Amino acid sequence: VDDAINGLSEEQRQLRQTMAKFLQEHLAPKAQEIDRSNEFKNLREFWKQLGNLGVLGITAPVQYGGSGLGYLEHVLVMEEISRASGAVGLSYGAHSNLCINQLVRNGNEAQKEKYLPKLISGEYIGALAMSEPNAGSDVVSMKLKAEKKGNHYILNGNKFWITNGPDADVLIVYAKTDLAAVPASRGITAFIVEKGMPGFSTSKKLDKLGMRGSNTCELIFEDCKIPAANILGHENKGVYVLMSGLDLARLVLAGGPLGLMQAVLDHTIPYLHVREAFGQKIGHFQLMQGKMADMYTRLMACRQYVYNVAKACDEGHCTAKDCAGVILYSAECATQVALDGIQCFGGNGYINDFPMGRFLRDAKLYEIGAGTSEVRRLVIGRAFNAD
Amino acid sequence: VDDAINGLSEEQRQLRQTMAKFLQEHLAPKAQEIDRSNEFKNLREFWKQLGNLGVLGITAPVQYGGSGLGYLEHVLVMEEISRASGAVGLSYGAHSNLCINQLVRNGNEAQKEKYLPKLISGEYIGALAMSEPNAGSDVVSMKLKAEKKGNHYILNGNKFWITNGPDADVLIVYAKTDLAAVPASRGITAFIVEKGMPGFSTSKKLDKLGMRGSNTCELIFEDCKIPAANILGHENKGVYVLMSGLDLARLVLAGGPLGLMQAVLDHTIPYLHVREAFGQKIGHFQLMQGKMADMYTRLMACRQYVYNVAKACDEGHCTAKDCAGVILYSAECATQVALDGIQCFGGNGYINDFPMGRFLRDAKLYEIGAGTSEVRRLVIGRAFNAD
Amino acid sequence: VDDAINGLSEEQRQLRQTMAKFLQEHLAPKAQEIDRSNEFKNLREFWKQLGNLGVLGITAPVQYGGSGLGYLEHVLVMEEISRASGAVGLSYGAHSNLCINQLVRNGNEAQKEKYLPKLISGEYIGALAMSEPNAGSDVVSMKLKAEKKGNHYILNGNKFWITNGPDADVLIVYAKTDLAAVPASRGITAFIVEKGMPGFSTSKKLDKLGMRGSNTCELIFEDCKIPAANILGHENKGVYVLMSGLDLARLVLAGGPLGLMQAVLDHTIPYLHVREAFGQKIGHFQLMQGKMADMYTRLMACRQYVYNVAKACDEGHCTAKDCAGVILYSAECATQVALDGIQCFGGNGYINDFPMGRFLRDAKLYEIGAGTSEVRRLVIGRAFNAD
Amino acid sequence: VDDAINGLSEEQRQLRQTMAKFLQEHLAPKAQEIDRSNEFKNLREFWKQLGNLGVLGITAPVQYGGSGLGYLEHVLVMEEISRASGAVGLSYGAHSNLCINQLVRNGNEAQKEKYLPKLISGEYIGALAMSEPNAGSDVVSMKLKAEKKGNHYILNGNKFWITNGPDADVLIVYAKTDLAAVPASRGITAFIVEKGMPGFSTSKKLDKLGMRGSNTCELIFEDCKIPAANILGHENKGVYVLMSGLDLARLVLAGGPLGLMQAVLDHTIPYLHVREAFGQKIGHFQLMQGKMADMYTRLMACRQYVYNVAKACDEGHCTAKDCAGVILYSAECATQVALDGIQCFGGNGYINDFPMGRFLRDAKLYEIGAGTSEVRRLVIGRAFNAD
Ligand SMILES: CCCC(=O)SCCNC(=O)CCNC(=O)[C@H](O)C(C)(C)COP(=O)(O)OP(=O)(O)OC[C@H]1O[C@@H](n2cnc3c(N)ncnc32)[C@H](O)[C@@H]1OP(=O)(O)O
Ligand SMILES: CCCC(=O)SCCNC(=O)CCNC(=O)[C@H](O)C(C)(C)COP(=O)(O)OP(=O)(O)OC[C@H]1O[C@@H](n2cnc3c(N)ncnc32)[C@H](O)[C@@H]1OP(=O)(O)O
Ligand SMILES: CCCC(=O)SCCNC(=O)CCNC(=O)[C@H](O)C(C)(C)COP(=O)(O)OP(=O)(O)OC[C@H]1O[C@@H](n2cnc3c(N)ncnc32)[C@H](O)[C@@H]1OP(=O)(O)O
Ligand SMILES: CCCC(=O)SCCNC(=O)CCNC(=O)[C@H](O)C(C)(C)COP(=O)(O)OP(=O)(O)OC[C@H]1O[C@@H](n2cnc3c(N)ncnc32)[C@H](O)[C@@H]1OP(=O)(O)O
Ligand SMILES: Cc1cc2nc3c(=O)[nH]c(=O)nc-3n(C[C@H](O)[C@H](O)[C@H](O)COP(=O)(O)OP(=O)(O)OC[C@H]3O[C@@H](n4cnc5c(N)ncnc54)[C@H](O)[C@@H]3O)c2cc1C
Ligand SMILES: Cc1cc2nc3c(=O)[nH]c(=O)nc-3n(C[C@H](O)[C@H](O)[C@H](O)COP(=O)(O)OP(=O)(O)OC[C@H]3O[C@@H](n4cnc5c(N)ncnc54)[C@H](O)[C@@H]3O)c2cc1C
Ligand SMILES: Cc1cc2nc3c(=O)[nH]c(=O)nc-3n(C[C@H](O)[C@H](O)[C@H](O)COP(=O)(O)OP(=O)(O)OC[C@H]3O[C@@H](n4cnc5c(N)ncnc54)[C@H](O)[C@@H]3O)c2cc1C
Ligand SMILES: Cc1cc2nc3c(=O)[nH]c(=O)nc-3n(C[C@H](O)[C@H](O)[C@H](O)COP(=O)(O)OP(=O)(O)OC[C@H]3O[C@@H](n4cnc5c(N)ncnc54)[C@H](O)[C@@H]3O)c2cc1C
Repeated sequence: VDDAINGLSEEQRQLRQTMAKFLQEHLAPKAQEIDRSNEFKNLREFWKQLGNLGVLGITAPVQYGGSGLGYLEHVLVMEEISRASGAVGLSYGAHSNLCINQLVRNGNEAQKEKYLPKLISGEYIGALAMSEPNAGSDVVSMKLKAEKKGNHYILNGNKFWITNGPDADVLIVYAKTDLAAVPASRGITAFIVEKGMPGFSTSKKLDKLGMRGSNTCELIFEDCKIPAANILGHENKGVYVLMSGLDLARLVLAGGPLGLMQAVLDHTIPYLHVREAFGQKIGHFQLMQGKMADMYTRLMACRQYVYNVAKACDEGHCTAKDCAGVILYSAECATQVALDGIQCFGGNGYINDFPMGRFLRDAKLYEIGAGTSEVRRLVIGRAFNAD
Repeated sequence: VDDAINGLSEEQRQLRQTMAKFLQEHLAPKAQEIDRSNEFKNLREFWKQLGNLGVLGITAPVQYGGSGLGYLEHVLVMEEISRASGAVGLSYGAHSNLCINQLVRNGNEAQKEKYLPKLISGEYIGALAMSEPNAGSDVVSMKLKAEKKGNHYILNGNKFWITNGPDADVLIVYAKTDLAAVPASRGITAFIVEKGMPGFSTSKKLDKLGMRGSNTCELIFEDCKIPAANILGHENKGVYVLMSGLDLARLVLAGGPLGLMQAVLDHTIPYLHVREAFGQKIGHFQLMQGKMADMYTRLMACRQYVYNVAKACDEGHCTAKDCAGVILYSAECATQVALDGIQCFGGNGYINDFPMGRFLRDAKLYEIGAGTSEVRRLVIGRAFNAD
Repeated sequence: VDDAINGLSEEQRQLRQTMAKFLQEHLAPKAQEIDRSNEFKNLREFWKQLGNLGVLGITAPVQYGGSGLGYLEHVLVMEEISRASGAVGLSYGAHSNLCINQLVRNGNEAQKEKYLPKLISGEYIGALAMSEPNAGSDVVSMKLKAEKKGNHYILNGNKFWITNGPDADVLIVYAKTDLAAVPASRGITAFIVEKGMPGFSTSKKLDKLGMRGSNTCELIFEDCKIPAANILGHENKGVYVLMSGLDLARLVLAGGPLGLMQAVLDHTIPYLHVREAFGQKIGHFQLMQGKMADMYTRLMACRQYVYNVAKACDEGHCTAKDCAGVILYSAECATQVALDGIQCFGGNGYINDFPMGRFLRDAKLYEIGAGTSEVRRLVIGRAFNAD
Repeated sequence: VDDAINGLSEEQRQLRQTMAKFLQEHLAPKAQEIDRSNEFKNLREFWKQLGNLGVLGITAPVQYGGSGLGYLEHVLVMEEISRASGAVGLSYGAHSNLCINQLVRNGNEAQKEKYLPKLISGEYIGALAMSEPNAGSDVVSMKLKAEKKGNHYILNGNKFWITNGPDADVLIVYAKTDLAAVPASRGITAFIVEKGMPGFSTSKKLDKLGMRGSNTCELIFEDCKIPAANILGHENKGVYVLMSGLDLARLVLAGGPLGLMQAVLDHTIPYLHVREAFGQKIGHFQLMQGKMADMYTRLMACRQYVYNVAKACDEGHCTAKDCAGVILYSAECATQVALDGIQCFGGNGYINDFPMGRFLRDAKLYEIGAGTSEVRRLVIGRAFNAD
């Protein structure tokens, strides 16, 4: 259940229960099979249903069918999706915020009018390309070259860790159009890559430890002709978009660990009351009660932090420090919460028949899949040295 | 510098700024001397000045001279007072909540009219008596007998850990009238004693690790004559006012750890830029940046948690489990933040010349004061065994 | 890559390097295959090769083909095998210790001569059957009962969480022979069960999150006619045999967490010296150096702890508190070190191509295997309450 | 009571028993006056008593007045020290390890007969001086210049945080003779200072937060006069001289927090078995049992590590990395163990009538003093990156 402590007003609490019911009747009985087979056969249908329900494009303005609400609604929807299935949560985050937000913020009129109608309804899949095989944290050191020949850009390089790679029809890929600039950041430029262009291909899916079901593969570029009209933002100014969007991406993806540990508690609490030992329920022992108290306090603290930070950005007060800090704290707490939940189940929590094993593997992604904790602490640290 | 992310009204921000301005001029410079001498000669004058500001009865009705504000503003004032001096913060918390807030919720009209105006204007100091030398956590096992004869109650016994003891003019003392009743909880009765009654003798102050300046002494009752009109709550059913006061005292007291963390951050963050090591400022090292990130994230998470829980209580969504959780989390995080703040200073954090040593000793009280930390875990755990 | 701080003798150092060169060509290159297939195809061949080396009966007397060494050599061999493959290490320990030690400490002159030769030689595999589906930590509440049908014992019930179930040829099973005794412990009795006896069978191998490749199943007893000569210990004396072996299995299995915490460091340190970020190797950053230092200090502390506690048990002074404390501390520290070790690889540590995920999944077992992290603290606390 | 599990021989156990029976009724019964007044009335008498037993020369041979034992006996006797009274615990380490052994290991025959026969016999007090206000972490960036005018060096500058300052008769002061050399390590040179030299003076003693009783003040050098024969080591080659005693310091001072943990355990275990709450002793609750288990496991883990490293050091194998790791882990564990011990006492652990707060304030020294944890982590990182 949930409490009104989060300060959720009208049209926000009803959406929570609606998403809960939808994911419990559709997504909840399928998370196990998704994690087992490492694939999601019902991906297109699920995306169509999400587009019809109006959760896709939640942050997009009301011009092409978006909802036009704040980030808090997106945060709670991401939290509920991660609570239902952690693997689908990363894909939803990459689709709704990693791609759509860059299109609605820096995309021009003709640009967003072409892709968003086919992206909000759930037809196209929105992927993002930043990291590279030789640049995980140092995103500004990318080697993807983009030479200019008239009104066409020829990209020749490779990407890695691309969420929803082979399924994405439109991909926001950052390319370094100028490798001779004095600042390394001034050379990168964002381009809208579309499926079906000559010279574009994708590799096989990666076999990850967790998040099994979210497709991820290597991107290959070989003489790919990118039109000049597909540029995002301005030329040689791609850093002012990537750096400004990565904060919102870390902010929205912070709801992931929230829903993960929420599901952890929702699975742990009834088990501690049903399972009995030493003549009584195991949930009455002081150690189990202390663990429950710690997990509940950590979950509530992280949820309130994320919600209060999301409410600030809805009013126009965005900071790079807080967006990284909230997701760092949420992931670092959700890891320990999942460990304690696996511990509370005992031997039964060690087999893959229970979803407790998936919660730990999924919680580890938010520490390395959305920037490492070291980079987050560095971003927070540099925020104080600038005063 | 506090951020607007906390989600406060403009009047609340103005009140916070006014408190910061008032305490910086009158309490912040002499904060170290109060800890060094364990005495506050200007206690009654500072209490009168606070009464002129209306912060003493900030949760009391306006008809008694109070401000009539909610618990959120009370937590704000607590955090602001604890930001300058932790001992004065604890004293204000024991005065405004344990005595003033208790009478407005369970006292009669005459009992309120007699005591509240002087308590709000700073004329009388309030105190609460729950702990005993033989019963610190198990308050139900108190042995203070309160046998009655006619229209007077004959109290006989001693109580320990009484905050603001020697300086309090009106005290709320919980006593046990019927010790032979089968229900151990249904035998307590709250009495409102005052200075001047024959038999009410206070002991000397107690020298403690922190919170120096708060007068704590042992109360001694030897055949005292308490009139039948100074009864708080109902006769032989004082357990309900005792737990109602206990559930709300942990919420307003959470500002103490918040204020201490704010103080240690406002002392550390500037200090890391006016200190040189290896030819550079110590604030530029990645380990110090990680320490700053951890401290800032913990402070922000605890503050948002406490604020969202306090705002929920203003609309009738009160819960003892949430209050115990927030106070436990705030104390546990403030202890670690105070431990880490000393390491940032290096050697300048292990001497009384810097306030970094005082904030650590004061933060330890919140883990053992107003209920033990393990008792909080037990209370939180027992809240799930009834669902 | 180890250091001489352990204080082991020259003979014990030879066994350390002997297994080092053997496991790195026989067990290490196939660890990923065993993990992904969850089936040790060369299980019996590897067991026979280990029996040729004498590491199976390393704690057995030299009369039955053993080695005659102490518990420290067994602990170091277990640590090395767990470093090579944590899944195979658990099976090796649960066979060697939990069979040979239980047989030599409580078996008569005939039972030792009958089973120990082929058990040490590797032809017979051993296992311990104490846990139940309804009793993991509360082993005294077992439901398996035995009834005397003349000079025979008809065992009825089921056993769960047995390592090497379908592979063990000789199994030690505890069965309650009396239920009318006032103490519940006075009814438990130990029996020797061979493979292929009428009424003995295995249901199916279960799948676990970690320790993949170690065969675990459910034991089913359907009117099993165990002879009276197969009783281990004495009549109605199984708990004294069980608790004696329970204290020794915790010390021997402590090398598992030690092995995993050594392997994560042996795989992490050479990785930070290769990958470069921001123009330099990631190993030169302070945030990585601090984590490496913490992991190394934790590993060394746990290793010295286990090695010093092991030496005390060979002299003739063993305690149940230390045996639980060492395994609890080792499991917790190994889990916390693997958590950082996966993060040190960045995105590469989240895929199955690297054994970091396997090391993490195998580390969680020792917190919920061979006892429970909660019950160990209870056993430790009950030691002080008895003094 | 300590057990033989630590790995001590018969002579070492007898030495531990002698220290336990000698420190009582002489030291410990007066650690509360030393803590309250920050003054040792019979410091010189206690030092003379220690000199009669030979603990001051535990590492020095019998030729000069010591006992001729190894560093294991030193780290053992420094655990009994600071156990009865943590205040005087730092003075013994600064006298024996920092001054006596520094002259024994890196001294000539002439200097090995003028000061050491006085220091080992307790007639003189020794101390080391390397830190300064501008260099507390960057020891190679000193500012104290040393100009040569023949056969006498004139020291000019200032130093801070010198242990045993106002009472040491022999002080080893490090000064830079060549402030123009490019390598900072090539300009440092060690010197021997004796009380009563012209230009040398001691400032006011510092009122530290904890460890009150171990004198510490500021050294002022104004046109000093030290003969050339008092140079320790070689001129312009004090790099290896400085960073050789700093390693044995970390190795030997690691027993400091071990004694603090032993003291808080010897004070916590009996108190939990005499204090009753809710009709039962507080030591029987599962939370207090878990706290005792964690404290005991941490103490046993930190104790075996330091002892094994000392055993390895007594044979030729020395490493600064392990010497820093053992003391940093010991301090980090002792802080939490003191926090838990104060938590187990509740209200009584806060007043100054109990040594709970004293042991907490004493434990914080080893984390910031004698080398911060960041310096040790950086040293371990540099040692790992060199290979
Ligand atoms: C959730 C699923 C999807 C994912 O997980 S993908 C996450 C992307 N992958 C990652 O690895 C995380 C990326 N991490 C980072 O980029 C780093 O944190 C970091 C510190 C920004 C690296 O930047 P640096 O190389 O050190 O250079 P820099 O900080 O000076 O930035 C270069 C230019 O960025 C600009 N910038 C930085 N923060 C900004 C902001 N909040 N808004 C707008 N612009 C911003 C900055 O002005 C600078 O401009 P210029 O170079 O001076 O002209
Ligand atoms: C400067 C000011 C700061 C300070 O220093 S204040 C220091 C005083 N703070 C303390 O925490 C004292 C210690 N507190 C405690 O020990 C806890 O209260 C503790 C552990 C729950 C008491 O233990 P128990 O004996 O088990 O009590 P219990 O569970 O049986 O009591 C339940 C009875 O209370 C009653 N109750 C009424 N309103 C309540 C309410 N709003 N919340 C909780 N309980 C409430 C509840 O109905 C129940 O009644 P009944 O006896 O079963 O009939
Ligand atoms: C690959 C993994 C390998 C594995 O085998 S894993 C399975 C390990 N299973 C576990 O359950 C471990 C955790 N549980 C335990 O340790 C015990 O079950 C537990 C809960 C502490 C025992 O508590 P209780 O059930 O209440 O029984 P209890 O403590 O009163 O003891 C009953 C009898 O045991 C006896 N006992 C205990 N330690 C002993 C020793 N070292 N030597 C001889 N006898 C010992 C004790 O004297 C008592 O005797 P009695 O009742 O007077 O007949
Ligand atoms: C003898 C008493 C010791 C004490 O009491 S001090 C504890 C707290 N007080 C302090 O002043 C700070 C403690 N020390 C430090 O923090 C470290 O020295 C510090 C400054 C972080 C290390 O950074 P750096 O300045 O770069 O110095 P460094 O490590 O590169 O060393 C410079 C030269 O020392 C040498 N060195 C280092 N460890 C050594 C060893 N175990 N044995 C012999 N020589 C050693 C190193 O070879 C180097 O010499 P070279 O110039 O390359 O020839
Ligand atoms: C108005 C007021 C003001 C106060 N001000 C102060 C102050 O400023 N400073 C101060 O120090 N104190 C103060 N106190 C006292 C403080 O409230 C008590 O110290 C606190 O409740 C704990 O009490 P105790 O340590 O005496 O209980 P104890 O029972 O002695 O607690 C000792 C230990 O027993 C443990 N314990 C008890 N029951 C259980 C259980 N069921 N399970 C597990 N563990 C258990 C506790 O966790 C604790 O660790 C004040 C009290 C009141 C009423
Ligand atoms: C013989 C001797 C006796 C001593 N006695 C005592 C004693 O009695 N009591 C005591 O408290 N201490 C003692 N010390 C420790 C020493 O005095 C410490 O330096 C003390 O804490 C004084 O600190 P400081 O502020 O001068 O230097 P520091 O402790 O180093 O403080 C400076 C700050 O700069 C930061 N900094 C510097 N470089 C880096 C970096 N690379 N990365 C991150 N941060 C960095 C620090 O970590 C630290 O926060 C003793 C040392 C010696 C050698
Ligand atoms: C040879 C052998 C091999 C095994 N191998 C494996 C293996 O590979 N993997 C595996 O998962 N299991 C294995 N087991 C089973 C393992 O022993 C149990 O999983 C474990 O002891 C407890 O788990 P449970 O869920 O069965 O017990 P439960 O008692 O159901 O544990 C549930 C939770 O209740 C808690 N609890 C119980 N009593 C108390 C109390 N008094 N106070 C506080 N908390 C309490 C426990 O701490 C635990 O957190 C093996 C057993 C044997 C005998
Ligand atoms: C849309 C998109 C989706 C992605 N999806 C996934 C996914 O689903 N799963 C996944 O695993 N990955 C994913 N990635 C990749 C992921 O974002 C990167 O792996 C992440 O930024 C960390 O990169 P790295 O580990 O490769 O960097 P690395 O350099 O490998 O990091 C290794 C270590 O180096 C440390 N380090 C680097 N710089 C510093 C510094 N200055 N100070 C201290 N330490 C440092 C890091 O902190 C880290 O601990 C995705 C990337 C994008 C762009």
